Amino acid sequence: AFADAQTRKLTPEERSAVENYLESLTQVLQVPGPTGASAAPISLALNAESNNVMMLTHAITRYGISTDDPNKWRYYLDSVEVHLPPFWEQYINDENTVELIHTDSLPLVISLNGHTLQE
Repeated sequence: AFADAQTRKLTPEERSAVENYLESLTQVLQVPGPTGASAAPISLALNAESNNVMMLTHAITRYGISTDDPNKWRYYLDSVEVHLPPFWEQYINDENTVELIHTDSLPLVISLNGHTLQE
């Protein structure tokens, strides 16, 4: 999926807001919504790649777990797991322009077709 994905350097401003979003994200937790076992949050750790943004047109999958209501959930880019902010769930169509940086876990989608994490 990331064989031909574009690439670009992330600005300090975009890196600050994002890191601010991911960091504040873990802090914002509500409605447990237990479903048996294995249902913990999903926060990615910023790595050296956190600077190199990856751009690709791909359909984002939505795998909910934190709750059974349109909220903080796990997304998937192709056969990989990704972090798509809850505000793009509606901005995500069949094929979308997804710009994400690969963290220590999964790639954080900093931007989307006609939208951004810190607009």
